[PDB]
Amino acid sequence: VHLTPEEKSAVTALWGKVNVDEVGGEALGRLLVVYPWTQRFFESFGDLSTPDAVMGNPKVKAHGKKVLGAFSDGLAHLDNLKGTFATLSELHCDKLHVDPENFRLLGNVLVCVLAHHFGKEFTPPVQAAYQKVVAGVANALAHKYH
Amino acid sequence: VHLTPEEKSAVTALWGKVNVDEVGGEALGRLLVVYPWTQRFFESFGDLSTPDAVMGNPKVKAHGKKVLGAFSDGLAHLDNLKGTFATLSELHCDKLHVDPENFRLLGNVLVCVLAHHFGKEFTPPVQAAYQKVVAGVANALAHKYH
Amino acid sequence: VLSPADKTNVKAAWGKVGAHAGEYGAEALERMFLSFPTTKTYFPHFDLSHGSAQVKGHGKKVADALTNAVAHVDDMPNALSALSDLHAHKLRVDPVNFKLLSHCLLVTLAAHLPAEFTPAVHASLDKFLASVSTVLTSKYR
Amino acid sequence: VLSPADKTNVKAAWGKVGAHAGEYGAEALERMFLSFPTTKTYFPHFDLSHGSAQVKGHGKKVADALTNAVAHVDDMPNALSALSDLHAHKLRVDPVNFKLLSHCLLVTLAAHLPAEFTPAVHASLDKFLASVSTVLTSKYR
Ligand code: HEM
Ligand code: HEM
Ligand code: HEM
Ligand code: HEM
Repeated sequence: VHLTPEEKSAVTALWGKVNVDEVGGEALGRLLVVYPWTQRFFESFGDLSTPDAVMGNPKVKAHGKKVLGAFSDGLAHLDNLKGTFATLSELHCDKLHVDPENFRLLGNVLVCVLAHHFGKEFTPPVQAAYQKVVAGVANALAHKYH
Repeated sequence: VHLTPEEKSAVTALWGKVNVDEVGGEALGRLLVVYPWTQRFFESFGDLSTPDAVMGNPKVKAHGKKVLGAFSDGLAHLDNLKGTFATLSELHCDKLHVDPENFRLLGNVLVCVLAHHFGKEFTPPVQAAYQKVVAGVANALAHKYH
Repeated sequence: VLSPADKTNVKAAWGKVGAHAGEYGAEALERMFLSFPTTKTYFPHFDLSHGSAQVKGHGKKVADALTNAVAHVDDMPNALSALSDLHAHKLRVDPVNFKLLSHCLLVTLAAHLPAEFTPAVHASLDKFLASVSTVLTSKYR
Repeated sequence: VLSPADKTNVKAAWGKVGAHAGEYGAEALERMFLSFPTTKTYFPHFDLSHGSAQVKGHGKKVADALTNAVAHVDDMPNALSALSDLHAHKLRVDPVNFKLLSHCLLVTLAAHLPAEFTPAVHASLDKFLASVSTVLTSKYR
């Protein structure tokens, strides 16, 4: 993955305004609601019975915070996403057997959350830069399948 | 991509029996018939109006021979598919803008052609080894998108 | 399959676009061209730069097709049949690309209608656009 | 959408499976488990090794479902509705996996019925299995 300096500036300027305690839970909760087969992997999380139950589930929020921290790490290492995500790839591919299409889906749910939270500031060029980021994260996470 | 020695043996033993003048045209022709949006890229090939027209089109056969030669090269370099496919990646991604899902589809059409031609010899373990091969070729061909 | 709640959710959310329909369709197209450059090759006769009158006009057509699908959500194969023939037979659009425009339509709605874009409505809109996409990719032959 | 020729082609090809239906369903499952190991995790209660009586029995069930879809090809959403509920609601099967089993069913038919597996019939069978897959992934909620 290829971000120009102007894209990197756009990406990191927005990211500095992200609430890192909340956005990862919003994205994970929306993944579980919008793509409900993904719930197969979260049986121990308890109540996922309704959108409100999912979004207010404290385990979704807490786990989402971990997910977002991994995205933050990718943002800090755009030129070595593979190294950055190696152990997470071993976990998600070799141990959990998550189909890697779902990595793309979660990246795109995060893009939708950023659009929702930033509104007109999430311009088409800013989105294009974030699509490069979430594509690179998904590809790195899927490395153990390649 | 990861082939064991027993998979490599299975793969190369079968490949030595492949008719290299015919199988690539059979796979490309079946791609154009089964996934007909792929015809968008072959307007200059002339008559693609029916399955018989496609399969007996001499330009399909000739172009298919080139495609299969690239697969043969990948088979000969399983531990550096990226280098092997670099210029083809630049062509198919940067110049032609082919969506990389179609690389997966053509690999799987080739698997179906091998099944058809080898019958009971195309055992489930032999198929599994060839799926690793066509996955690795598609991934290498898509490198310029990553 | 769209539930009764999905149909209500999509109508209600889309209802809030009002005079901005064309504009949001145009914005989604721009988002797609910028984020997924492979899609540009279908429009060699358009300039795809910002403020393009051709993208603005096409966005009104895309929005009109989506309103048709909302208005005839129980008969979508029939409502979109001509468009399905066009995209598959004449235009040969790769089915992958419908997922890309659908995502960009979701992003555009999220960027303009934050009160409407709740997790439940997001899910309904995703199912709706996936159903539109299934119809528009149903005619390859 | 399946044309009249696609329906004829699928019936005719599947017609040649005869007493081997169960066996070919079982073989396709084995092909899927070996080629796409992520799919194995849905069957922790089965042994997936060659000659497994559990895979043999499941292959007969998969084949029976496909014959139902052939026999009711004009009403497939209805014919497969219970199975669609099972795969989405209870089993939470990832939609990607239907593409993998569909490919393995094509490979199995090609390996056994070479005279039937012409390019036109291949195309019809692919469209048929994609339609089955669309129905079986239509109920997520
Ligand atoms: C872009 C995509 C994703 C990112 C960056 C990501 C990130 C992470 C992180 C940082 C962890 C915690 C690892 C820890 O405890 O050391 C995690 C755990 C896990 N993730 Fe993800 N994830 C991704 C996608 C997904 C998807 C798509 C699924 C399933 C649908 C999933 C399922 C899991 C599960 C079940 C665990 C818990 C594993 C355990 O504690 O044993 N992940 N993920
Ligand atoms: C696994 C996948 C594929 C392999 C290995 C492959 C291989 C090749 C080869 C070896 C060439 C000839 C390059 C030459 O003249 O130097 C070629 C040309 C081309 N391929 Fe593919 N291909 C793949 C997939 C596809 C797909 C999926 C499409 C479109 C649906 C496509 C479209 C093209 C076109 C249009 C050309 C002609 C380019 C030109 O002469 O300007 N290829 N491909
Ligand atoms: C939500 C999905 C989509 C909708 C509702 C939609 C809608 C429409 C509409 C209403 C037209 C005009 C039809 C004429 O004038 O009868 C059209 C044209 C067309 N669409 Fe789409 N479309 C969709 C997705 C796509 C995708 C994904 C692509 C390609 C990336 C695409 C490429 C085209 C092209 C190239 C034209 C013709 C442009 C003219 O040649 O000038 N469409 N579409
Ligand atoms: C062509 C596509 C498919 C067909 C026709 C099909 C058919 C069936 C049938 C008929 C049953 C038995 C239903 C019971 O006993 O009512 C079943 C069960 C099931 N299927 Fe599928 N299936 C398909 C694809 C898949 C896929 C892709 C997967 C996962 C990779 C899957 C996983 C399962 C599981 C896990 C069961 C239950 C097994 C039991 O818990 O013991 N199916 N399927």
